[PDB]
Order: sequence, then C-alpha cells, then structure tokens
Amino acid sequence: DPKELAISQEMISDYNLYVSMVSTLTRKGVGAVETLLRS
Amino acid sequence: NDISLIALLAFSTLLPFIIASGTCFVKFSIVFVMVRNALGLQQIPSNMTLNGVALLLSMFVMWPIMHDAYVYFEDEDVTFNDISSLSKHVDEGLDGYRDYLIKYSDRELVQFFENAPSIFALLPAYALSEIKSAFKIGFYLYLPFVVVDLVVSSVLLALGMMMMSPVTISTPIKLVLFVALDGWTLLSKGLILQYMDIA
Amino acid sequence: NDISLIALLAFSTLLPFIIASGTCFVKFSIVFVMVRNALGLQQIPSNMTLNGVALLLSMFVMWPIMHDAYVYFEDEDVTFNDISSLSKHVDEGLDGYRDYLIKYSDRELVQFFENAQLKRQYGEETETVKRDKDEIEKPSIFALLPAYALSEIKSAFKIGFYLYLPFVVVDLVVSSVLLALGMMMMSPVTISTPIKLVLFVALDGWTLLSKGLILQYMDIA
Amino acid sequence: NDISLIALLAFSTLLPFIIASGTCFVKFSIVFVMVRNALGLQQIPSNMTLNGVALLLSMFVMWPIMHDAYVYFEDEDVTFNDISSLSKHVDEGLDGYRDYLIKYSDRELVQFFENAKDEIEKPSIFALLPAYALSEIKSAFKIGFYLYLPFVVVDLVVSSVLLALGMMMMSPVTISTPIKLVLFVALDGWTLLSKGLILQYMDI
Amino acid sequence: WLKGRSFQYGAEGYIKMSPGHWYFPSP
Amino acid sequence: WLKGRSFQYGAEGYIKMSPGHWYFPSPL
Amino acid sequence: WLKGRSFQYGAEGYIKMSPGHWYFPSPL
Amino acid sequence: WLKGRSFQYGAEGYIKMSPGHWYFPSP
Amino acid sequence: FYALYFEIHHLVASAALGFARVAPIFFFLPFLNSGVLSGAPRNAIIILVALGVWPHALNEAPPFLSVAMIPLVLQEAAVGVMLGCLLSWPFWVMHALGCIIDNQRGATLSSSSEMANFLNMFAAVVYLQNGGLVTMVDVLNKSYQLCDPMNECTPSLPPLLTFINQVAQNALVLASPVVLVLLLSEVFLGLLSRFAPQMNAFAISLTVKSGIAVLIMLLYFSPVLPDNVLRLSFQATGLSSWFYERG
Amino acid sequence: KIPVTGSGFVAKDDSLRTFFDAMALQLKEPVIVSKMAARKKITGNFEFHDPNALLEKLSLQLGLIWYFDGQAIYIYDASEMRNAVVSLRNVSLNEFNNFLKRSGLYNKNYPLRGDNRKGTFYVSGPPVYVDMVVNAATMMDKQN
Amino acid sequence: GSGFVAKDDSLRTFFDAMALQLKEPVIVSKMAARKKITGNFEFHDPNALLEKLSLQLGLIWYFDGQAIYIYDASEMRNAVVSLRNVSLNEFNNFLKRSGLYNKNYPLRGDNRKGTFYVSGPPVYVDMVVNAATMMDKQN
Amino acid sequence: DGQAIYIYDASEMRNAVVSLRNVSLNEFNNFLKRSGLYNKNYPLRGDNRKGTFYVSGPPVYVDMVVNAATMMDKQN
Amino acid sequence: NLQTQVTEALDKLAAKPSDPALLAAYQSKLSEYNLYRNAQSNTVKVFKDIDAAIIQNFR
Repeated sequence: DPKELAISQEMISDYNLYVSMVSTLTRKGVGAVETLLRS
Repeated sequence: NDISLIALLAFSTLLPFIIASGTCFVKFSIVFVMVRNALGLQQIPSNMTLNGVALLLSMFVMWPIMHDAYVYFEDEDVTFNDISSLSKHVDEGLDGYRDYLIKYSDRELVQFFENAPSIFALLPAYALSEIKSAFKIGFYLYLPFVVVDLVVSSVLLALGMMMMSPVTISTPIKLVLFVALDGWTLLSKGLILQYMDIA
Repeated sequence: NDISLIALLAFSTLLPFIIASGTCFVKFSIVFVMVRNALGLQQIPSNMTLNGVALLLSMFVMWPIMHDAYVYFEDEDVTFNDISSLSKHVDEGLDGYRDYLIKYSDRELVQFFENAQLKRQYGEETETVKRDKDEIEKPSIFALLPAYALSEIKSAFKIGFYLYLPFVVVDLVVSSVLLALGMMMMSPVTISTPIKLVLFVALDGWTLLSKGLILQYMDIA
Repeated sequence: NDISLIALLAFSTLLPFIIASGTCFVKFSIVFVMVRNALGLQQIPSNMTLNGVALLLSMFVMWPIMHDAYVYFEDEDVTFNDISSLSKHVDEGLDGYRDYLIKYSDRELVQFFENAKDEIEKPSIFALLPAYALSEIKSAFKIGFYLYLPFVVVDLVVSSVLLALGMMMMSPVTISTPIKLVLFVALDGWTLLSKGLILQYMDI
Repeated sequence: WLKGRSFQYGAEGYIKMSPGHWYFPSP
Repeated sequence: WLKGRSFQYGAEGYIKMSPGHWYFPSPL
Repeated sequence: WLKGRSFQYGAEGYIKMSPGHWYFPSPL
Repeated sequence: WLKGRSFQYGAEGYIKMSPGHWYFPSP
Repeated sequence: FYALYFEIHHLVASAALGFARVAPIFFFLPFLNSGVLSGAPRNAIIILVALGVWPHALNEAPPFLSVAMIPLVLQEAAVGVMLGCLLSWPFWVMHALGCIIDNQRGATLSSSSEMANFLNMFAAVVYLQNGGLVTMVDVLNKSYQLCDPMNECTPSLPPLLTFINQVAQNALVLASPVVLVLLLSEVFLGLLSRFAPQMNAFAISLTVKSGIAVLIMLLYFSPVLPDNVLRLSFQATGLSSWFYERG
Repeated sequence: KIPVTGSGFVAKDDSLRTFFDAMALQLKEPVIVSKMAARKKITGNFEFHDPNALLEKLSLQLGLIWYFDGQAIYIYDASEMRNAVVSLRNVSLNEFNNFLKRSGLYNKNYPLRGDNRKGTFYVSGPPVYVDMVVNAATMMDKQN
Repeated sequence: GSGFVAKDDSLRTFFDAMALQLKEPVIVSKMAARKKITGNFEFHDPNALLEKLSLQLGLIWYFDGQAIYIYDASEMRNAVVSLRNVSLNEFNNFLKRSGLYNKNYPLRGDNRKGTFYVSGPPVYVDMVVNAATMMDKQN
Repeated sequence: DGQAIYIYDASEMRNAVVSLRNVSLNEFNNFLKRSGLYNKNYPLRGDNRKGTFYVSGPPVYVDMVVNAATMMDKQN
Repeated sequence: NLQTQVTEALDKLAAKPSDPALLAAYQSKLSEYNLYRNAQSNTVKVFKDIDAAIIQNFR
C-alpha cells in the first residue's frame, strides 16, 4: 500500500493535468479560428 | 521538463498572429477581396466566405511544416553535456520552417535587420514582400474589368444615352461574364500552384 | 448515508450548468437578445439585467417542478435495504423532471440519439427503434437534453422571426421614401430608429409577449 | 443570529443584481446611452462614466428606502417566541420596498403574476419585480423616443439644403454633427433632463 | 381492424391496438 | 426466393428479417 | 407468397390449419 | 470470383472475400 | 474503485476533441452564432452535443494518448471549418441574393443592409421547420464515421477549388428575373430621355426601381423561392466526396 | 369482428414483451423479460398447449435463458449469464443441495459443479439464480 | 433435412442457429463478433463441425457444462500460481470429478509441487486461478 | 393486505433472502398465519426448520416480511 | 527497495517480542521509514501544484 498508493498518486494527478491541458488547447485552438474569421 | 510546457502552450496563444503575419494567409486574403472590389459589390461573396476558404488553403501549406516540426522534436535525445549543443538542436527543428521563409523573402531587408540567419529578421521582410507580390497580381486581374466598363459607357455615348448612370448597367455585365468564364475557380487554383504542388 | 451528502454536494456544484442547459431559460434568453437586435440597439438595455428578467420568469415556471424534489428527497425513508430498490428510488424521484423533458422535446430529434448511441454502444448490428416505443418505453436522461436544447433553439428562433418582421417592413419603406427623393447619400437607420421604437411602445410588446411565454407552459384559472 | 448572518451576507453578494433589476438605475442607465446614440456618437464619453453618474443619481432617491430598513431592524424585539410572529416581523420590514414597487408597476400585470383589495394584503415580492423592470424599460423607451425626435429635424434640414443645391454626393454626417450638439448645449439639455428625471420620483 | 395489429383469437379474444393498448370486444 | 435473407430450412424453419428479427412461416 | 396454404407453429413442428377466408398479409 | 481474393484450394476449399469474411462454397 | 473515476475521466478528455470538431459550426450557422446566443449557456450546449454524438464507446480509453496533439487540433479545426462552410451553403446564397436585389435598386451606392438580412432569416426559418436539425446533426454523425482521428483525414483539396463559383452560379440564376426587368426598364426610360433631353431621368430611376424590385419578386416569392431552399441543403450522402483519410 | 375458427396468437412485429405476456395465461405465472432481451422481434402464427415445452424450444432457437422460481418466470438473453466461485468453511455441498432440493429452487439444467464433500463449488446461470445462491451460501457460514 | 443457409452473417446470428443442435446456448464475444461468413452448412455432426470451424476461422471455445463460450484466439491469457499446502494431484482430481477438466487445455506443471502454469480462454483461467487460491485459504 | 389492494406491473417484482439468527421459519410463518398477511400465491421458500429462506413478490410485501423478520430477531 | 529491508526485520520480533536490542533497531528502522514516506508524498505534491499553476496562469 505505501508503494501502490504512491504509484496511484502520480497516476491520478498526471492524467488530471493531461485532461486540463487537452481542454485548454482546444479552447485556444478554436478561439484562434474565431478571431481569424473576424480577421 | 515543465519548461517545455510553457513554450508548447505559448505557441497556441501566439498562433493567431503567426497566421496573421508569417504565412501565405497574407497573400491569400488580399487578392480575393481586391477582385471583389473589382466587381463593385462589397457583400458578395460575403467576406466570411473569403476568410473561410483562404484559411483552409493557407492551412494546406503550413500543415506539412507543422508535422515536420514535431516529427523531429519527438526524438527525446536532445539532452547533452554542453548548453549550446542542446541549443543547436532546437535550431535544427526550426530550419524546416525557416527554409519556407528564406525562399520567398528578398536579400535586402534580411541583412538590414541583422546588423541593426536570424529568424526575427525575416517575418517583416516576408509580409512586406507578400503585399508587394499581391498588388501586381491584383493589377493584372484589374485591367479586364477596366476595359469592359469602358466599352459599355462608350456605347451610351455612341447613342444619345449620355445622362444615365453607367454603373447600374455595367455591374451585372461585369459579374455575369466573369462567372461565365468560371474565374473564381481559376484565380484560386492559379494561386495555390505557386506555393505547393496542388492535387 | 455519509456519501449521500457527497452526492448532494456534487449535485450542488453542477447546478447552474443544468440551469444553462436543462430548463426553459434558453427560450427566454434567446428571444430577449433577438428583441434587442431587431430594434437595432446594440448595448442597451444592458443585458446583465436582461439575464435577470429572463431568469425570474423561468424560475417562476420551474418552481412547482423542483419543489416536489425536496419533499420527495427529504423523506426519512430514503435508505432502503436492497441495492436495486435504492437505485429504483432515484428513478421514480427523477420521473417528474423526465416527463417534463418528454412533453416539450421533439419526437424525432430525441429518437435520433438512441439509434446514434446504440451503434456506438454495441455496433452496427443493433436494429433501429421506431416511433412505436413511445407508448411504453422511456429514454435515458442523457439522450434527452441535447435534443431538448436543440428543439428549444428551434422554437425560440421560430418566435424570433415573427417579431423581426414588423420592423423590416418599416426599414424598407424608409429606404424607399429617401430614394423617392434624391437623398441617396444618407444613412436611413437614423431616421428609422424613432419609428422603430414607436412601433414597439405603442404596440406594448413587452407586456403581452411576457404573458405569451407563460401561456406557452402554464394556464390561467 | 447565526442564520441572520447568512441573510445579511446574502443581500450583499446579491446587491449588484437587485440594483441591476429592481430600481430606477435601469431607466437612468438606458436614457444616458440613447442620448449618445441620438447625437451620433459611439464611444464618447464612455460606458463607465455614464454608469457612474447614473449610479449616484439613482442612489439619491433610493437611499431613504435602504436607510429605514436599518433603523427598523436595529430594534430590540427581534427575539420572538413564535415562528410566525418573526415571519410577520420580516414581512413588516419589506413594506418600504413593496410600497415603492406598487407605485411604478402595473396592477394588471402583477395580477397576472399573482394568478400563477391590496389594502388587506400586499402582493408577494417575487410577483412584481419583473413587472417593475418590464414597466421601466417600456417607459424609458417611450421617453427615449421623445428626446430622439428634435435631432431628426436637424438631420433632415441640412440634407435638404444640400440637395437644394446640386451637391448630392456629399455625406451630411460631417456637417450635421456640429449642428447636432449646439442644439444640445444651447438648450443646456443635460442639466435639465437630470432635473426632471429626479422630479419624476422625488418631489421638490 | 386487424390489418397491422396483433391479436389473440379463440375463447378470450383481444386485439392489441398498440404496445400499450388493449381492446376487449363483446361477442 | 427469400431474396437476401438467411434461413434455417427443414421441418423447423425461420427466416431472419434482421440480425434481431425472426419470422416463422411454413416450414422452409 | 405462401400461395394459399398457412401453418401455425407450436411445440412439435408445424400444423396445417383448416382452410379459412382470412389470410395473413406477408412481410418480405 | 477470385480476382483480388486469397483462397485455399483442395478438400477444405474456401474463398476469403475480405480479411474478415470467409466463403465456404458447395461441395 | 478506481475505474469509476476513470470512466468520467476518459469522457471529459474525449469531449475536448468533440468540442474541437463541432465548435466552428456554432459560429457559422445563422440561428446558432454568438449574435443570437449568449456566453453563459453556449458552452454547456456545445459539450453535451458532442457527447451525444461521439463515435467511440465512452468507458474505453481514447486513442489520443501522446500521438501528435497540437497538429491534431489543427486537423479537427480544419475539418470543422470545412463542415461549417458546407452547412452554411443555402444561407450564404440566400444572403447573396438579397445583396444583389438591394444593390440593383440603388440604396447601397453610399459605398463608392436589412433586405439581405430578411431573406437570410427567412431561409433560416423555412429550413428549420421541416426536418432541419435532424439533418444538421446527421452530417456530423457521419463525419465521425468517415473521419475518425488518428487517421489524419483532410478536406480533399481538388473539389474545394470550385466552391466559390458553386455558390456563384446558384446566386446569379436565383437573381435572374428581377435584374432583367430593372435593366429593361432603365433603357426604356433612357429612350425617353433621348426623346426629351432635359428630363434628368436619373432622378426618376430611383423613384421607380424600388417599386419594381419588390413587385416583380412578389410574383415568384411564394411558389418558387422556398423549394430551392430545401434543394440546396447539403445532405449526408455526399460526405464521402469531400473527405478522405490518410492512412 | 375477429374471424378465425381455432385458437392461437398471431404476432405482427411483436417485441418479445407483448409476446410472452400473451403466453402468461397458458403459463399460470407472470413473465418478467429483461431489458436487453426485449429488443428482439418475432412474427408469425403461434399456439400454446404445453408452454413449458414450448418455452424451452424457443429459448434455444432465439437464444435465451429462463428460470422459474415458483412465483414468476424470468427471461434473459444469452449474453447476460454470470459465473461465481465460493468457499464454505464449515458446511458441505451435499448439505447445501439438500436445502435447494427441499426448498424447491433446485434447477437440473443449471446444477452446481463441485466436489461432493468440500467447501468450494462453481455456480453459473441466470442473474437472478446466481445472486441468490451466493447470498444463501454466505448467509449459512455466518449463521453456523 | 436440416441446415443453415448463411448469406453474410456476423458470427453471432450464425452460432445461435447451431444452439439447438448443440444442446447448450452459445455466447460469442464482441471481438469475435466482427467476422462474417457465407455458405450452405449442414448440422449433422456439430461437435466436429464446431471444432473444424474454430481452427479454420481461428477461435477458441470452452464448454463448462451449461453453455459454450466462444472467444477469438487473440484473447488467450496465462498465469502461474503456487499452492502452499496442497499439491497438483488433488486439484486435478477435483477437476476430474467436478467436470471442469478440459483435455484440450490441461494444466502444465510438476506432479508434486505448488507451482504450475495455465493458459486458455478468459473464463477458464479466471476460474482456475480463483479456485486455486480459494483452497489454500481454507487450508 | 386487508385494507387496500395494491397493483404493480410485472417488472417491479423484487426478491430477497434473509437470515433469522434465533427464530425458526415455522414460527414466523405461524405469526403470519395468525396475523392475516399470509399470501398463498407468493409463499416463503426455504427449509422447514432453519433460519434462511427465500421470499419474492410485490415491494410492499417484501419490505414487510424483511422488516418484520429483522424486528423479530432484535426482540429475541 | 527500502520496504524489503523494512519487511525483513518484523518477523524476528514477531517470533521474539521481548528482545531489547531488536525493538531498538526496529524503532530505528520504522521512524526513518516514517521520515521517508511523507517526504516522498510532500515532494511529489509540489511538482503537481507548480505544474497546475502554469495552466492556471495561461487559461
């Protein structure tokens, strides 16, 4: 349990950072198309 | 590790201006609305379409360069002993984009913006050259629209028709034979062949 | 028992995005931006207050639906003794919201999402369901509110076209009487704006459209 | 006392929406923008400095209603042995707001909201707050048409004297906008419409 | 009536007019 | 006959109208 | 498509019903 | 029927009409 | 009990790419743009629409994991703006129709519009009544059936180059009959200016054309206009001709 | 109004819940059809004169599993069969089978697979049969 | 007298038609439900026809006594387990009397030891591992 | 049950197995026979002298038998 | 691999829970493992928090 919780401690946090990173890039991604269509 | 996240996030924030100044979107966006102004109808084809098409076309040129950057950067063998030895490797990732940019710009502003090659010397020389390249193609597309109004306003002087407005007559004539020559598919593909091997 | 509080607070945090999607606030907000746009006014009447006046009518209609949830869920016999009866209890608690989604959503637009979700679920070999399910079977709660929110965007734009009509009949005759004179180089919207405001204040569209929307969900006497 | 600490905080966090929707700030903030759109101006002066003076102007005639709820609720008899007598006491406090709202709301519309005289019982506070805001936006539109009306005439008369001469291809916005605002400063219309706007609710 | 409907004939006959509708005729 | 349908012929027959639909006519 | 004949299916195989006036309309 | 198809010939003959589609013909 | 957290956590990652596909259709459509929709309940709609249409199963792990993510976003945005410019076809030609009818009668010569907004709202509503959103959702449900990611599909350039004239030849033949009557009336007036020299027939032309431009289009507004609206709506069967996957 | 001479059920595109409820009179017990097993359809002329023998044949041609526990008849499709393995610390399998045989829940199509005098066995069947066998097995060791 | 006439089926419609000649229901997995088949078949000796088809098509199947589970061959798993205070011979005598003994996939290991190796379908391996570990806790 | 008639649909029938620590089934079934809640359509399946049995039926009958069995183990 | 040589010293005190030298060495083991485990937990936490701060700044 001290090694299993520790490897699940990283395993939750890195996948939470990955889902926030993939959602912030989608927001700046489509927002760049929005401003380029307004030009 | 985490310092790579700042650069790989700042590229997404600064992407709307690299498209605005660094790529062939400058040349593509100008000549469309210029030949719309040639026809005199300012809201057809309703400029959101012109920015919709010219964005996809300027996406098609930049897209292999973008895939070529991260194919090379996927190799994680960048860490070494010298601080400049890792620095030359990141320059090798950018020469794929730089070779696009050194091809079209002239040899007059690039050393003028290095004494006062570097990357940052090339973008204003690029967009200034592309604007200068946009005007001479718009002028050659302009002259066959400054001969067709000239003949229809001459025939009104050939008859006794001096006192009527000629733009209300010439503008449907200029539009109909232009779409009858299928010119909107001509000048688009005549531009995309310049940058890439289209199709 | 303790994690029932976790389910309560987790329901509590996701509340205003349910008001953003599930309720009828989406009908009032859209038509209120449309009556601002059709008049030509851009900033006024300062839509931070127009969200509030559109919210208060939707709460005024939604209150009897949400009130039965409190009296049903503050019962002292929520806790059952079996695992399937306890999962049955939250379904029959959610049925008063769910048949409200059934009454006001579109038929075929709801029907499209079950066929679209099943071929994702199992594969193409699942046979399609027709209209005839409607008499016995209930759809899921996550296949309703997409087709609900699209159907309410359809109804709000249906309302928004109609009162957009009596202003553009004004905006064409002003642009024609100015060209009856030789006044071609003149902005017609600055002459059209008073008589656009009169045609809404003499008709008093606020105090009969506001009654019209409450009549589209509830009745009087 | 501890639960009243919630409701005291709950007024304060909800203040910029009640002041956004339940007072005459909506009428002041609406007429102060269409006077700019009447003059043909876009960003002058702002949307900030017009909201500031509209906020202070609405804070004059609204402060005594807000002031009496303090001195009424400072009194020592908030301890009651009955549930309903305290519910009566808080009902007796809000009558300063109720008498303000009924004066400027429509009785037929609040009767409509009441379905879904008034001396024996007052109608509920949620039954008339939209009816008040929907009455103010209508009256501000009606008064907005009136002061819009004289600037149309200066917009028309110079376009007709330019069309009286041969110069028809001449944009009259560069000439009318000088003549627009001298009509508003020789009238001194700013210092007088704020007067009658104050006098519409507060007597002299 | 029994074109597209499913029904039970014999002693206790009925016609299911719909998945949620039964019709009991009196003979 | 039975133009594109799979069936199980002989003394206990059924035609498969769909992957989830059975028809029980005369024994095919 | 059953030109005249009609069977019912239960518990042993198929049984030939009596000739009657009603016919089952065919989905196929 | 066998132009771009892979198949097994002999006693147990079949034709692979696709990577995931077998056809056992009549003997 | 780790998989219960992982099931919602694979979902919220899958909806981000679902947002990146279907977000630039909510900018293009006339009854869905930011001018008609607010900010607070917009982003609630765009997520759960892509959640109801996402092709892979939700509990499974997505195949997005560290393949190539920044160019993947530019793939899904490029196919999104492709689906936007195809779906906004009949509104674009109808808004182009009204700009021609506005421009021929005068009333736009302050450059060298409300009427073209009126047809665009009208063809928005008559498209929205019969069917409408069922075929608007069906083409993005088929786009996931023919452009699944980790396959690099593109908007298929060689039929894109005829897109501008494809709406242009639909614009001119739809604006055919009213510019012919306005043009024949102008030269018929010009022969009267040749028969009476100081008439100044240019001033009379503005007075008479605005009545003609609404009168001639009143004869074929009812029975002729609204069926071309349903004809020009882009249908899902042609989705194969505009795309192809690259490996 | 309904002219046919004999007795029988005619199904036109019935959806397996309205079909088995029509058999729920010849069978004298109510029938409970599951949610996944109600998407399949059946059409044709049927007749019921020994439905306990007709249900076994149609549960193999359509692909189904059924169970009768003395009060009702549960019907699931074939892809919902679940398995379990349990250990008994202080009672035998032959002791538990006498409880199932004497009570009346013993099913000879889905018997219990295990050693005759041990604590471990292997049970598999319908989802209402397995969660009963497991629940009574873990409710006899705690009692003894 | 019998037989199925397959025209582009999907291996779940197909093997349920054989579930009458085989006296048990058949359960096919969802990765093995994508392959297709055509042809005229004939169910006269199905226990050899299922064996011949499972090797030509490429499949693994297991019959425990109530049903026939069918997986595709790429889902075969394996595991090694060790028994503390019981040998291999009493566990194999347990499976011979319990009817769970499959001669196609036997148990590989030393005849008097705790460690052995097992591989097969995921319903056979998950039963053998749990039954092996549920005897050592009882002893 | 003697005061009203409850009616459910067939898909709501639930079942349970409950263990009596110190009271036999034949005594609890005589408590139901003496009260009036004995329903011969849904009887109690189990061994005649044991503590475990299996009950199934309507939800108002199951939730009465379980509660009146766990309120008869606490008294003893 | 610290937990191995943690888990190898508990069994001799289990067989002999009265040796004074062994429980002294066992406490000398276990308090040092207590100091190791929360140190690793607190140190991964900052590497998560500062990684969350960048996306908090740029969102």
